[PDB]
Amino acid sequence: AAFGRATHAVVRALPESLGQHALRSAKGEEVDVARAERQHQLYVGVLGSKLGLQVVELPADESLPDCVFVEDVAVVCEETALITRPGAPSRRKEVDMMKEALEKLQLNIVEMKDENATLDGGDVLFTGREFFVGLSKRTNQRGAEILADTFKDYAVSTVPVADGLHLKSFCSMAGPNLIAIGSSESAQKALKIMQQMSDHRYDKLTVPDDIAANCIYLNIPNKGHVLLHRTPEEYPESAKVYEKLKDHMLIPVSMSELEKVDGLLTCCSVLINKK
Ligand SMILES: *CC(=N)NCCCC[C@H](N)C(=O)O
Repeated sequence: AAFGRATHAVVRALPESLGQHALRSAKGEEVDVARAERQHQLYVGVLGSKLGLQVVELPADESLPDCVFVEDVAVVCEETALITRPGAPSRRKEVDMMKEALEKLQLNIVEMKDENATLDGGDVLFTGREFFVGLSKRTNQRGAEILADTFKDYAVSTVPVADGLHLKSFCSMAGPNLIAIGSSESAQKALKIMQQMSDHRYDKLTVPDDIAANCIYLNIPNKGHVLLHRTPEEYPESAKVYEKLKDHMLIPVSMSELEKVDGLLTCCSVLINKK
C-alpha cells in the first residue's frame, strides 16, 4: 500500500515501422531501430530481471508504429484500469491488446468510449494522493472528466500543456510526496498550477533538463526505493541531482533512440500492484 509499490509491469515490443512512421513532435536525427530494441531490452531487463517484477511483454504490431509506448493506452490505479482513447487516431488500435493483457491480469476494466473524449496516459500524473491531467493536443477536458469518474476516490485537476508536450514530458514522481520537475518556464508554470490546485503542497526535485524529470519510481519490497533515471551520458547535470538521493537505489537507464520519437522512461511501461 506504500506509494510506488508494484508487482507487474506491462511492456510492448517495438515494431520495425517505428523508425520511420512513429509520431514525433520535432524533426531530428534518424531512429536506429536495432539499437532502440537493445535499449528497450535493457529497460525490460531492469524491471523484470533486476527488480523482480512479473513482466508481460506484448508482441509488436507493424500497423501500430507507436505500440511500444503502452503508458498512453492504460492508466492503472490500484486494481482499476482505465483503457484510454488515445489522442492520435493512429494509436487507437493499441487499445485492443492492452485490454487483453489486463483482463488476463484480472483487473477491473473501464474503457473510454465517448467519441468526443481523448486522453493520453502520458498526460496523467498520479501522485499517490490525486491526479493531475494535462490538457494538450492529445488530451481534452472530456478525457479528464472520464478519468475523474473512473477514479472517484481521488481528486482530479487539469493543467494546460503546450505544443507537442505531455504532462510527463517534464515531470514525474520521484518518491512519496515528491515531484521531479524540469527547470524550464513551461515546467515551472505547470508545477505552480499543480501546487496551487492541490489540497497539499508537494516536495520537489528540480532538474536542469526537462526530459530528465521523467523517471520511474518503484518501491520494491526488501530491496529499495528504486529510481530509474536517464544516464550521465544523456543528461550529466540531471544525473547529478538524482545522485544526491542517498536513500534511493539509483539505476541509470538510456532512452536515447526512442527519445527521438518523444519516448521517455514512464512512457514504455504500465505498472500494476497485484495483491
Ligand atoms: C511518457 C509518455 N507516455 N509520452 C507519450 C509519448 C508518445 C510518443 C509517441 N511517438 C506519440 O507521439 O504518441
